[PDB]
Amino acid sequence: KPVLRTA
Amino acid sequence: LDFALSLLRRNIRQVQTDQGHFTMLGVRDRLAVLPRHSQPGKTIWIEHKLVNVLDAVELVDEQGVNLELTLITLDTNEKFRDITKFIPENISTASDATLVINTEHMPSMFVPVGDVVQYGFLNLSGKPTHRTMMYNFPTKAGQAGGVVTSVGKVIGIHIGGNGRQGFCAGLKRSYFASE
Repeated sequence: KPVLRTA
Repeated sequence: LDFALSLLRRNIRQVQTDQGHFTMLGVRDRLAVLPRHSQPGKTIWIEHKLVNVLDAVELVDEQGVNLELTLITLDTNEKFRDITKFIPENISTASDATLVINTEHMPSMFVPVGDVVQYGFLNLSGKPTHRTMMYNFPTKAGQAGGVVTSVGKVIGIHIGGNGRQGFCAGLKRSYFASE
């Protein structure tokens, strides 16, 4: 599963 | 024009993942960015060279919605020229934008896409995306990751198109601030 980041 | 040509030489590379051929933008150091659907793996072919991907982070908006941008750290012998200053602070529209494409199958191309207008929500192939912009140009397959530029500004990454229109994910400087 992908590592996410709020941007 | 001059800016575009320089950008292609110093920052834009042909790439290949399990999802196909993509254009890739190197931003600074060993940090690069791809359309999310390119789905980089443990490794990627850059210019026919098998490079290690060390980190891969997918960008989402304040509410966790896809922005269609993947930021990768590369195992590389060199650093990308630093172009963060050519990326605006805020997602910006444009007048006579050039779409820079560079895959093994569509090498070193400059596509005149016209005006880039603020779009917003986009159903990209069934996946909801935010912070998109749009241009009226019959954009085709194999152009994803293409770099949208105008008068020295790097403003978007091509992510898709519906035949009459092309769509890019907007670029903000903040996406790329140090590590």
